This record gives sequence, structure tokens and C-alpha cells, in this order.
Amino acid sequence: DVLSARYEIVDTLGEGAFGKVVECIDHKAGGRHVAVKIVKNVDRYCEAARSEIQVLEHLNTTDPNSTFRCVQMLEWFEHHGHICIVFELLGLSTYDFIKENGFLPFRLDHIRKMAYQICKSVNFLHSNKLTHTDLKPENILFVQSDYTEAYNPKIKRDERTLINPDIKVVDFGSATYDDEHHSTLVSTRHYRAPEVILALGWSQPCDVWSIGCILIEYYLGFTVFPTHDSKEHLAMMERILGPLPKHMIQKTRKRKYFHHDRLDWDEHSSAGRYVSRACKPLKEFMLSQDVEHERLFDLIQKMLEYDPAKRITLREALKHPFFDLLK
Ligand SMILES: C[C@@H](c1ccc(F)cc1)n1nnc2cnc3ccc(-c4ccc5ocnc5c4)cc3c21
Repeated sequence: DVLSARYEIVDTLGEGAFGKVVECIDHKAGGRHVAVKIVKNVDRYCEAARSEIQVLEHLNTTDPNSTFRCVQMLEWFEHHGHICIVFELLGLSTYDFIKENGFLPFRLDHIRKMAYQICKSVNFLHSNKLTHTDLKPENILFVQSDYTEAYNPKIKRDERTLINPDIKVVDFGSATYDDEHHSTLVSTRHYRAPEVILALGWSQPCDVWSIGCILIEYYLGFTVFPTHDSKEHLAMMERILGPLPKHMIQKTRKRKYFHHDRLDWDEHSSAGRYVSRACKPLKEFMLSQDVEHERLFDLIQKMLEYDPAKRITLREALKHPFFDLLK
């Protein structure tokens, strides 16, 4: 298939509820390939795609050189009733890279620069009265996914090391302005903030919670929330972070999760023993007591503050000691 008389599909990069993203040759322009998002002809996804186009048009006007590392939209059009958005071609997602590495975690120096760029990008959105709402490693993509495969003696396996860890943030179809309607449920479950789970209302801080989850995943290679159930997810939080704040518990209407304004959770049920084996207090996940591991986990703990009003902002996160070896 050849959209818009110039774009020949050569590969499908990824597929989702919205449609797919394909890699295309541009037969009119010089031959650097592009990424093309082809949106399903369903109202739900059409409307998100038009919102994405509006957001990216305004971000391109404010930040035409992508200083703040949002993916660059090159053009958009309609084709057989599908909205098609042409993007600069990026490399693998940060999730794809970890997975293809056998779920080996990223090196701390790479985590530092990736976290910085992520916080920079999302803080730019937040500066602009926008919340992303769907931050996850799948929506953080490497500008170039080239690697060197080195022998790692510890322990005895070949491992892939990023040549350049620069990223960009993608997927603005769920992004929500301060004054716009806020969806009831946002984010992918493992990155979803507690105020979303408890239906208390959400704003920019829910992005910070997701980034905190992303950072631990980069550090560990796996999610600390291996769950597909909301009450179990809350039990995992309490295992990692301590009890939920009482003020959040009495404000929620999610009464099925609570007994006497405490989480209705049997730690000695079968699911309770699953949680106890999969999760543990946050700092027990640290693999070193070195000061820069300590500052990463201090940053993560501040991003995983339960109360969205007390959670660190990305403006404050950007000044965190963890990022010093970058400056
Ligand atoms: C997880 C992600 C994604 C989807 C497909 C894919 F191949 C890679 C990433 N994703 N999930 N939901 C959405 C919505 N809109 C988008 C718009 C663009 C891109 C995007 C942009 C440039 C790319 O360069 C290479 N893959 C890319 C994907 C991804 C998305 C997108």
C-alpha cells in the first residue's frame, strides 16, 4: 500500500487499540524513512488522533526543534477514511530494548540521562497546561537504538549496551489540558497513580507517578506491580510504600476496596502471599548502597508519594541531586 501517493509501507512497527504505526519509504522526498500512524476508522480513535494533531501542531510552534524531546510530526492527511500522521522515524522503545536484552536493566548512567530527558519533556507539557496521562516505557523511544554487544563476565553472557541513550516521548492522543474534560480512567495499569485508581481526580502529578514507575522498571528490568487487579495493585503499593493515607481512603467512593477505612486485604490469602513474594519495601529493591543509587531511590520515592498534592513536581525533580553528574 502507498498512502498519499508518496508513502510506501515497508514494515509494521507496532499495533494497538488505535490502529498501527508503519515504517514507510517516502518516494517524493529524499530517502530517509518515516513512521506513519494509521488510525482505525472508529470515532473513539479518530477523535484522539485529531486531538493529538492539535497538540503536536501547538508543540511544533512552541518548540520547532524538539528541544524538549516530544516526537516530531511531519504532516498528516486522510486516506480511505483513516487519519494518517507522519512522524520522524525513531528506534526501539525503551521497553523493546529491555525485553530484547533479556530484561537486563539499563546502566545507571543511562537511566540518569533518560530520566532527565523524560522529566524535561513531560515538564514542558506540564508548563503548557497539558498532562500526558499514558507514560510508560513503550511510549519512550530511542532516537537511535544502535548498540554494542559486549561480553559481560558478570555473569557470563553477552549483553547489549546503548550507544546513544537519547529518547523522545510519543503518543499525545490521551494528553489532556487543565481546562478540558478529564477521563475517568487513565494510564496503563502498572503505571497508574493511586488517585486514578481511587477516582479522586487527577492532574499533572499523575504523570509524575508514572515516571516513578518507569524509573524503577529501568533499574530492575521488571515491574514492581505485576498485577491485573485494582485491589491487588493497592495491596502492592502498601507493601512497597507503606499504608495509603487515611484522607485519600475516606474520600474515595471505591468502597469495595476498604474495610473500616483500611484496605480490605488478607496478607495470608493466596493472593496475599503472591504480593509478599513479588513486592517488598521500596529501598529493599536497591542493588547498592552507593550514594547515586541512594539519590535515584530518593527521587523515585518522592515521585511515588501517595498524595498528589505532596508529590514532587517535575520542575523540582529536574533539580534533584540524582541529575548532577549530567551537569
Ligand atoms: C506504544 C506506541 C507505539 C506504537 C507503535 C509503535 F511501533 C511504537 C510505539 N504508541 N502507543 N500509542 C500510541 C499512539 N500514538 C503514537 C504515535 C506515534 C508513535 C510513534 C512515533 C514514532 C515512531 O517511530 C517508531 N515508532 C514510532 C511510534 C507511537 C504511538 C503510540
